[PDB]
Amino acid sequence: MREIVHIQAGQCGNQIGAKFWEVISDEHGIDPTGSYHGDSDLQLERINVYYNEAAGNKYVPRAILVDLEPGTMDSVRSGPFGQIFRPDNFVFGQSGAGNNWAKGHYTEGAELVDSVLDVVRKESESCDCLQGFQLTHSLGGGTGSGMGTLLISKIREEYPDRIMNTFSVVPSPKVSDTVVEPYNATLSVHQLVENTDETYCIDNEALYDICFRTLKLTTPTYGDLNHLVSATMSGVTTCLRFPGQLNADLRKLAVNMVPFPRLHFFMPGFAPLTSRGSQQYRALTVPELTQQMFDAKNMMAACDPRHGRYLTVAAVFRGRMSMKEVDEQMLNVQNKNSSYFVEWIPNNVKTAVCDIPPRGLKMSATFIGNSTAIQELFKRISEQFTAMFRRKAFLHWYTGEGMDEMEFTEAESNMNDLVSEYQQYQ
Amino acid sequence: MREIVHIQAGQCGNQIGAKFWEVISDEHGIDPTGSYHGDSDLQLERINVYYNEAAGNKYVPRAILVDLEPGTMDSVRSGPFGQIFRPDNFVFGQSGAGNNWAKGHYTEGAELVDSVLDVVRKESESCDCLQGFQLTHSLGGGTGSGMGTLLISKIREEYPDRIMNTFSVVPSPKVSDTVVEPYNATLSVHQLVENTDETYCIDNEALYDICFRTLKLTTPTYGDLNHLVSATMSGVTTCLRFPGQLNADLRKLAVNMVPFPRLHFFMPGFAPLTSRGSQQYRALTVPELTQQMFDAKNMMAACDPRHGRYLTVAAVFRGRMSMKEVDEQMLNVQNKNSSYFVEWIPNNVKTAVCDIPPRGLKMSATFIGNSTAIQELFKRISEQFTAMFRRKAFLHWYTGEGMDEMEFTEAESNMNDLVSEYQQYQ
Amino acid sequence: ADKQMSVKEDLDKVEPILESALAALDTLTAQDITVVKSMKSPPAGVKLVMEAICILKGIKADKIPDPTGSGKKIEDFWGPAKRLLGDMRFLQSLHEYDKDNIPPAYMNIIRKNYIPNPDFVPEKIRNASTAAEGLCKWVIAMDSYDKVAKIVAPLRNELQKLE
Amino acid sequence: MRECISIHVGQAGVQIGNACWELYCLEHGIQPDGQMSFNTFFSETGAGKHVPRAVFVDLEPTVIDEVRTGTYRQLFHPEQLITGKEDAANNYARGHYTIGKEIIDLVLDRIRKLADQCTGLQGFLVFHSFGGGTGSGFTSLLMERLSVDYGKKSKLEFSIYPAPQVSTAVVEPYNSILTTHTTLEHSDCAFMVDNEAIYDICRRNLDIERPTYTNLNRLISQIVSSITASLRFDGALNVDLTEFQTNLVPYPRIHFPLATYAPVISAEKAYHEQLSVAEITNACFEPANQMVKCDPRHGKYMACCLLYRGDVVPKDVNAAIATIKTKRTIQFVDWCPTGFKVGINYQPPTVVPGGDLAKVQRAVCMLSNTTAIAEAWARLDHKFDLMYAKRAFVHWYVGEGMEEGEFSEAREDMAALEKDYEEVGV
Amino acid sequence: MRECISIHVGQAGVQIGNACWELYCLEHGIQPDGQMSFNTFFSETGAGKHVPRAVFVDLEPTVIDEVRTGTYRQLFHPEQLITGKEDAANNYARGHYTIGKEIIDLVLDRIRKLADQCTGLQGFLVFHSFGGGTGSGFTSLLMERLSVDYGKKSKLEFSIYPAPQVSTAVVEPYNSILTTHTTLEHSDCAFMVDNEAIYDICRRNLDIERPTYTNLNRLISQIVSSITASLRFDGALNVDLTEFQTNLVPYPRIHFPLATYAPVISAEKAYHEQLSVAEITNACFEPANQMVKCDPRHGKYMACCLLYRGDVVPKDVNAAIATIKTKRTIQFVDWCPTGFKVGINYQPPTVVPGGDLAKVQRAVCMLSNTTAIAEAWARLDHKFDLMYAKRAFVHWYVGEGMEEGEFSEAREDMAALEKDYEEVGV
Ligand SMILES: Nc1nc2c(ncn2[C@@H]2O[C@H](COP(=O)(O)OP(=O)(O)OP(=O)(O)O)[C@@H](O)[C@H]2O)c(=O)[nH]1
Ligand SMILES: Nc1nc2c(ncn2[C@@H]2O[C@H](COP(=O)(O)OP(=O)(O)OP(=O)(O)O)[C@@H](O)[C@H]2O)c(=O)[nH]1
Ligand SMILES: Nc1nc2c(ncn2[C@@H]2O[C@H](COP(=O)(O)OP(=O)(O)O)[C@@H](O)[C@H]2O)c(=O)[nH]1
Ligand SMILES: Nc1nc2c(ncn2[C@@H]2O[C@H](COP(=O)(O)OP(=O)(O)O)[C@@H](O)[C@H]2O)c(=O)[nH]1
Ligand SMILES: [Mg+2]
Ligand SMILES: [Mg+2]
Repeated sequence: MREIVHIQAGQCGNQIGAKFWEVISDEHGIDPTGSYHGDSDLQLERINVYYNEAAGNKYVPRAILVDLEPGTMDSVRSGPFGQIFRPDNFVFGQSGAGNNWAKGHYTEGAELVDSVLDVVRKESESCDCLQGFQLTHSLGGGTGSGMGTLLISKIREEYPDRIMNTFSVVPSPKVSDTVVEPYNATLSVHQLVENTDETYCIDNEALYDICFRTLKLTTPTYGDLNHLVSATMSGVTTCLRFPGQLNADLRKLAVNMVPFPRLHFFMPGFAPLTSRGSQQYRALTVPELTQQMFDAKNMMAACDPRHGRYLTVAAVFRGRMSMKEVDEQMLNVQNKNSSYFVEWIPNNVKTAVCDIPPRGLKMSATFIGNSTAIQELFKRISEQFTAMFRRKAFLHWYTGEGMDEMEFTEAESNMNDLVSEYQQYQ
Repeated sequence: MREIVHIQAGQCGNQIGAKFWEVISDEHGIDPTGSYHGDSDLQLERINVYYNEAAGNKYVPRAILVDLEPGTMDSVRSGPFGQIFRPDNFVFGQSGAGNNWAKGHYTEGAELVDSVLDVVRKESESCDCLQGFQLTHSLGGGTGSGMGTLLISKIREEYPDRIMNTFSVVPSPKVSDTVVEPYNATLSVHQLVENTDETYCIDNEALYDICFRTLKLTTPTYGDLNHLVSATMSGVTTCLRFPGQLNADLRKLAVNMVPFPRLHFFMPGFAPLTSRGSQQYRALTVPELTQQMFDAKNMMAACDPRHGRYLTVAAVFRGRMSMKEVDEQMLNVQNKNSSYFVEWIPNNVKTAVCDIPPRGLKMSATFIGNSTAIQELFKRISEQFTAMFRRKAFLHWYTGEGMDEMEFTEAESNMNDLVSEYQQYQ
Repeated sequence: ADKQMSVKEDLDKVEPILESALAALDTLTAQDITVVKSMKSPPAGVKLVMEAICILKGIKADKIPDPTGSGKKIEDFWGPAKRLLGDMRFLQSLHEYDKDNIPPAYMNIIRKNYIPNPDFVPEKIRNASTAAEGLCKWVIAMDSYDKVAKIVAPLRNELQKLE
Repeated sequence: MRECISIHVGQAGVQIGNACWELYCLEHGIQPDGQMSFNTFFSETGAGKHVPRAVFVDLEPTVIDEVRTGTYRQLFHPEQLITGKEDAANNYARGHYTIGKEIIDLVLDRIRKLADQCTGLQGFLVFHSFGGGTGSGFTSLLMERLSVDYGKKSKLEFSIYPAPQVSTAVVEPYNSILTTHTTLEHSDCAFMVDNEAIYDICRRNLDIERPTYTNLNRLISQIVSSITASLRFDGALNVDLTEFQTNLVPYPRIHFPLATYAPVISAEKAYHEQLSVAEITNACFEPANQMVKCDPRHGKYMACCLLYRGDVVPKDVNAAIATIKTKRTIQFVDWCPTGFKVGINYQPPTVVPGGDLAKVQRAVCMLSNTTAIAEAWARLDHKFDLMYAKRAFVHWYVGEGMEEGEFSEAREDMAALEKDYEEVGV
Repeated sequence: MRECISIHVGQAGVQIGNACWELYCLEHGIQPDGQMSFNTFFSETGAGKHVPRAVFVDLEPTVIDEVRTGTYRQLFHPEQLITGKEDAANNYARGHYTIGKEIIDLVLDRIRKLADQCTGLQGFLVFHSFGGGTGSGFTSLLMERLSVDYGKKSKLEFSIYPAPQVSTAVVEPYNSILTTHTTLEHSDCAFMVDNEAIYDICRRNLDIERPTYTNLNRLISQIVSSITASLRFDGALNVDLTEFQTNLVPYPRIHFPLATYAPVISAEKAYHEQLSVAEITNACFEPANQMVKCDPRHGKYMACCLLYRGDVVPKDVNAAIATIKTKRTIQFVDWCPTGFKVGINYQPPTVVPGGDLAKVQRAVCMLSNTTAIAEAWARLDHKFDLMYAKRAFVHWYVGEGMEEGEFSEAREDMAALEKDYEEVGV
C-alpha cells in the first residue's frame, strides 16, 4: 500500500529522474530489462511503492516523463535504463519552452497537460492506495517551472488529500546558467509555496562543493551531481519501501518537519560523503554519519546553515544501528549547536531508523533540515529578479504569452512574504 | 443448432466479409483448403453455426457473396481464403451499381436478386435450425445500399421470425469518399430502420483513430481496418459458437440492448487495442479491458459517447475470468459514468462471459453500446443530404431509375424521426 | 437632499455590516485558511462553513456515487469545496467577490439555518478552528451584506430618482 | 423410502446441478461412473450403476452439451437431459408461452416416469433463476403442470434472486416479477439466494479474491445438502421436507426463508479456530453471513430452523439458542415465542476436492424467515416501476404471447405481499 | 478460569508484543508453531496449536507485515492481525477522528469475538505509546469503546511515555497530552515506562554498550510477566489485576505506578553475586533502577507493590521490608502506614534465548506509585506550552477533525492532576 506516482519535467527533472530510477532499481534488485534479479526478499516485499509488475515478472516504474521538446526524453529512451520506461510514460510535444515560464504554464504546456493528466489518471486508478506524487522539476528552466507548476496545480485539484513532494533544483546565484533564471524561479516559487507539502531545494553549487571537496571529483559529471540527488530521494522514501525500527512515512516527515503551513522548504543532505579510498581513514559509526550530515560541506542547498538556526530536523538513517546510539548522539548535537537550533520547538531533531542499508554501505544516513537560513537563497533570487524588473527587462517574451506586470509584482510579494516569516521565527 | 446465414454485398461488404471469414477460420482451426487442423475440440463442437461439413471433412461457410460487378468478387476468388467458398455461392451480374442506390435496389440488382434469394433458400433449408442472417454491407455505396437493402427486405418477408443483423459500414462526415454518399446513406437508413433487428454502425474514421493512436499503425491498410471489424463480429457471435459461464445468443443481445422497436443501432468496440510491444506496458486484467472498452478511442463509431449517455450496454467478454471481477468492475463503471448512463434503465450494463479466448490473447472483450449520442452521426448525414437536396442535386441519376422527390422527403422524415426519439430518451 | 442624507445615514447604520463583510474579507488569514483547507476533513462546522462558501460562490454540490445500501447518490458539497479552496487565488477570489453579485438562492440556503446556527455562530467556530473564524464570519457577513444590498440598494435607486 | 426429484431449469439451474450432483456422489460414495441407502437422490440401476433421480432442462442446448462431455456425464441416463431448439433469451414470454409450450410436454413425460419409480415420492426441488429467461416462465409453467398433477406433494425452489446492485441482464427486473406472480401460488417453499451476498461471503470469510461461478455454486449446493441429509441420513430430531413447509410457513402465503451456511472456512482458518457448536450458531445469525443482500436486523425473524450436522450434541445446541434468545438485538416476533426447530444429523458435510472449504466437523444451515426480506422486494418493485414507466422492452414480451395487464397485476400482487409482511411485523 | 486479553497498538505496541509473546511461549513451554494451565494468555484451539488471546493493530501495515513473516507468525491468529491503509503519521487527529473511525469497528469485532471465548474475562492490557500517532488517539478511542461495552472489566496500560530528553518525534509533546485527557478517565491503571531510563538501565547494570529496541523491549516485557504470573501461576499471596487497581489506587484519579524489574544482571554479574531475596528488594528501591526518568526521593512513595518470583520465602521478604520502612530517607505518604502488598510466586522468570539476562532465581517487579512522577508531568506540560505558544503544527491536527480548545482543556486537566498530587504529598 501507499504507492507513489513519480513525475519528471524539463531536461533537469528528466535527467535527475533518469539517474533516480536507475538508483532505486539497483536498490530493489531490478535490472535494465525490468526483470528482478535480487537476493533480498525485502525488495519485493514493498516493490509496490515504486513499480507496477506485469506478465512474466516485468517490473515498470509508476513514472510519467514530460518534456515540451522530444529530444531529452528521446535520449532517455536510448539510455540503458530508458527501456524500463513505457511510451505511455513518454508524453511530449515538439515546441521547446526555451526557458520561458509562460511557454511552460500558459501556452505550449497547456496544450500538452491534458494528455499528461490522462496518464496521471491512468496511474492513479492503477494504485492499490495512492500516497503521493514526486515531481523532479527545475525551478529556473522552462519545462520545469511553467509546465511543472501547471502540472502540480491540476494534480492538487484532482487529488487534494495526497502528498505532493518536489525535489526542485533551484538557481545558484554564484553559477547562473540561464537568462531569466530569476523570472522563472520567482514565478515558480509563487505557485509552489501554495501547491506543495514539501519541497527539497537542491542547487548545483552545493553539489559541486560536495564533489570537489569531499568526493574529490574535480571533474563533476552531471551524472555525479545527479547520482547525489538520486540517493537523497531514495533515502527519503526508504521507510515506506523497507521495514524499520522506526518508520517515517512521507506524511510523517512532513508533519514532523513543518511548524507552519507555508515553511515547507527543506535542505537535504547525505552521508557518508567520501572519495574512493578516503574511506580507509574512516570507520562507519553513528557519530561519524551525524557529524558529516550536520557539516556545511554536506548540505545540498545554497544557504550556510550557521547563517540561521534549523527550525526542525529529520534524520532518516539507514542500515543496522542502535536507536540508543542515534538518540544519545543527536542529543549531544542539540546541545553543542545551541545557537543553530530554534527554541520554539524542543526535540528539534526527529530520528527514523530504516533497517535496510543502501546495498554496499554498511551504514548510511539522509538529512532533512528546515533552516531559517534558507531565507538567504530566496533573498538572492528576489534581489536578482528585482533589479531586472526595475528595467522591465525581457518583459516582451512574457507579455507576448499573456502575462502581466501585476503578476510579477505579486510574485515579488510572495518572495517578500517568504523571507519575513523566516525572520520572525529566527 | 441456431445456424447463421452470412451475406456480403458491395466491395466494402465483400472485403470485410473476406477478412471476416479468414478470422473465424483461424478461430475454429480451419485452414485455406477447408480442412480442419485445430487442437481445440470446442471449435468443432459448434462448427455448425458458421460452416457446412461435407465428404472428406469439407468445411464450407454458409456465406452468400453478392456484387453487381464481377471484379471485386473475382479478386475474392484469387485470394488465399477465397477458395474455401463453394463457387456456387458467388452470385454476380456484370453491370456496376456505380454508387447509385437506384441501380442497386430498383434496376440492376432487382435482376440479380431472385438468383441470390434462391441461394438464400438453399441455405435456409440446409440448416438444422436457422437462427439469423448477417449482412456486411456498406451504407454509402451502390451494391451495399440499394442491393443490400433490397436483399434485406425480401429475406425478412421470407423468414420474419428470424434475426437480421447487419454490420453496416457508414459514411464518415470528415472523410467522405463518394459523391452521393448522403443520398445512399439516407435512402438505405430509411429502409434499414424498419427491416433489421440490430445494426452495428462502423465508420472508417473511428477505425483510423484506433489504428493511428493505439495500435500505432500510421500506415492503415484496408486489411487492418477490416481485421478490426472482423474481430468485432467474431466477438458478437462467440457465445453461440463456444460454451460459456453466461451465454448471449444473438436474440439475447438484441433483447438486452433494445429499449424500443426502433433504436436498434449500436456502436461496437474491442479490447485490448494495443500496438506490438505496446501491449507490454499493459497487463491483461478485467479492469484493464473494461477501461479500454469504455474509452472513446476504442469506439468504432463517429459519435463521441460523452456527447450523450449510453441507453444500454452489453459487454461480451472472452477468455477465463471471474464473473465476480467483471460484475464488481462494471458496477464501479456505472458509478463513475453517472452522467453517461441513462436513468430509465438500472443495471444499464449486461455482462456475458464466453469461456473461449480468441486464440492468442489470454483475455479479450467486445463492447456493444447503444448511445443517444449516435444521433449526431444521423444529424451529420441529414445535414449533408438536406443541403444537396435544396439544390435538387444529382437528382437526374435517380429520377432516371424511377425514383421520386417525395421518396427523398420521406427518407428525410425517417432521419428526423430517428434523431427526435434519441433526444426524448436523452 | 435631506432624504439623500437619510439614505446615507441608513448606509452609515449599514456601513458597519458592510465593514463587517470587509473585516471578514480581511480575517481571511494568509495561509492558515490555506492549510485548514489543504487538510482533508476539518471540524464539520468548518465543513458546513466551506459548504456555505460554496453556496456563496454559487458552485453546486455534486453527487457522491450511491452506496449499496442507498440507491440515492449522497449529496456532497465538500468536493466542490475541495476544488474551490484548491484554487491558488481562492482567498483572492473571496476578496474579489461582490455583495451585489450574490444569488438570492445562496441567501435562502444560508440565512435560515447557517446564519442562526449555534455551531456556525463565530464563538463555536472560534473554538472549532482559528482559521475558520474568518470563513464563518465571511459567510455570515456576506449574507448580511446581501440582506443589506437587497434593502438599501433599491432604496438608494429610489433616492436617486428623488435626487 | 422417502424419495425425491431434482429439476434443474435454465443455465443457472443446470450449473448448480453440475455442482450438486458432484457433492451427493462424494457423500454417498458414488463415482462419476455411477459405480460404487442413497435412495432419496440415487435410484439404483439393474446392476452396480446408480442413476440420479434428476431432470435437466434448458432451451439453450449449449449448457447441457457441456454436461454431456464433462466427467459428470455417464453418471446420468440421457433419459434426463432434455434439449430445446433455441434459448429463451431472457424473455419470460418465450419460456412460458412459446418454446415452453412445445418441449414442456416431453419434460412432463420424463417427470412422470421418474415419479413412477419413487415408492414414497416425498417432493421436488426446482433450481431456477428469477431473472433468467428459461427459469422465469418455464419454471412457472412446469410448477403449474406439477401442481395440476400432484398437488399434495412437496415442492421446493432454490431461486437465484436478482442482486440489487450486481448486473447480469437488462430485462432481469421484469422476469422476477412475472415469476413471482405465478411461483408464489404453487411452490410451498422458496429459499432464495442472490449472487452478490454469496460473493461477499466468498471474499471475506474464505479470503478468496477471484470468486468464480463454480465456487459460489458449491456454497449454494452445500445449503441443500444440509436440508436433505435429514432425509438422506439417520440421527436425532430428523427433519422432512414437509416439516420445513409446516415449520417455516405460519401464514400460508409467506414462505421465503433465507439460508446461510456456516462455517465458511478456508484451509488456513481451520487452525486459530475451535469450530465449537455454539461458535457456529452465532456465525449463522451474523448480518454479513446471510446468503441474501438483506440485513436481518431491519425487521424480525418470525420462524427459524437450524440443521446441524456431524458431531453435534443437542445440549450444546440448546444453550447456544438460550443465548441467542437472550440477545435483545436479534428481534423475534411477539406472537411466536420459540421459533426454532433443531435437526441433528450424524452425517457431517463432506467437502468437494479442489474447493473453498476445509474439514468442518460441525456445520449448520439456518433457514430463517424474516420480515426483513421485504426490503429486497421493494427495491426490485422500484427497478421495475422505473423501467415500466418508460414501458421499455415491452415489445419483446408482448409479441411473444403476453399481456401488458399481466405486468400491472404482478405489481399489485407484490404490493399485497409487502403489505402482508408489514402486518406480520406489527 | 481468570483469563485475559492483549491489545498491541501502534508500532511500539506491536514491537513490544513481538517480544511479549516470545516470553510467554518460552514460559508456558509453547513452540512458535503453537504446538506443545496457560488459559490466561493462550486459548487452546480445537486443532491444538494453542493460539494467543491477543489483538494486533496498526495503521502502518509495515510493522505487522514483519510479524507475518517472523518465526512468530503461525503463533498468531489470522484474525489477531489487523491492518489499516495509511499510518497515523504522529497525528492524534488521524488516530482518533479519521483512520480510527474506519478500522476501529473491525477491531471492536475481533475484541468481541475474543471476549466470547473467555469464561472469566479478567481484563485487558493495552500496549500503546503516549507519543506515537496510532497509540495516542486510536488507543484513547479503543479504550472509550471498551468502557462503553464492559465498564466493570479490568484495563491496564503499558504506556511508552516521552523521555524528557531523548528525541523521536517533533509533535511528540502534543500527542501525550491529548492521550492523557482521554486515557486517565478510562484506564483504571497505567504503568508508564520511558525509553531513556531503560537505556540507562541497559548501559549500567548489564554493561551493554549498544542498547537496541529489542533488548529494551525484553526488559519491558518481563515487567508484565511478573504482573501476570500471579494469575498465570500458583503460590502464596497470589495477586490479581483487580488487586493492583484496588491496592495501588487509594484515590481513583491517581493511578500511575512506576515499575522496576530487578535483578537486571548479565552473564558475568551472575557470579560476583549471590542474588538474595533482600538484596533484590534494595535494588528495586534504587533511584537509578526506576524505569522512568524520575527520582523517587523528590516526593513520597504513595503506595508500593512487590511481586517476587521463583524461590522466594515470605520471612525473607518481611525482614527486607522492615529494613526499608526503617530507612527514613525513602519517604512514604502520610495517609497509609503499611504501603506494600507482597505476592510470592513459585514460578521463577525464565529468560529469552539470545538476550540481556541470565538465570536469576529470585526477581521482583516493584510497581510503586509516588508523587515524584509529578516532575515528569510538569516537564512535558512545559514542552507543550512552549510549542503551543507558537501554535506550531496546529494546522496538521485541526484539519483532521480536532478542536483548538481541546488543547487548552487538556492542559487544564494536567494542572488539576498535578494539584491533586501536591495535595496527596502534603
Ligand atoms: N449461481 C449462478 N447463477 C448463475 C449462473 N449463470 C447465470 N446465473 C444467474 O442466472 C441469471 C442469468 O440468466 P441465466 O440463468 O443464465 O438464464 P437462463 O435461465 O439460462 O435463460 P436463457 O439464457 O434465456 O436460456 C442471473 O440471475 C445470473 O446471476 C451460474 O453459473 N451460477
Ligand atoms: N520500546 C519501544 N518504543 C518504541 C519503539 N518504536 C517506537 N517507540 C516509541 O514510540 C513512539 C514513536 O512513535 P511510534 O510508537 O513508532 O508510532 P506509532 O504508534 O506506530 O504511530 P504511527 O507511526 O503514526 O503509525 C516513541 O515514544 C518511541 O520511543 C520500539 O520498537 N520499542
Ligand atoms: N543537477 C542537474 N541540473 C541540471 C542538469 N541539466 C540541467 N540542469 C540545470 O537546469 C537548469 C536549466 O533548466 P532546464 O530544466 O534545462 O530548462 P528546460 O530544458 O527548458 O527545462 C540549469 O540551471 C542547469 O544547471 C542535470 O543533469 N543535473
Ligand atoms: N472498412 C472498409 N471500408 C471500405 C473498404 N472498401 C471500401 N470501403 C468503403 O466503402 C465505401 C463505398 O462503398 P462501396 O461498397 O465501395 O460501393 P460499391 O463498390 O458500389 O458497393 C467507401 O466509403 C469506402 O471507405 C474496405 O476494404 N474496408
Ligand atoms: Mg441460458
Ligand atoms: Mg507506526
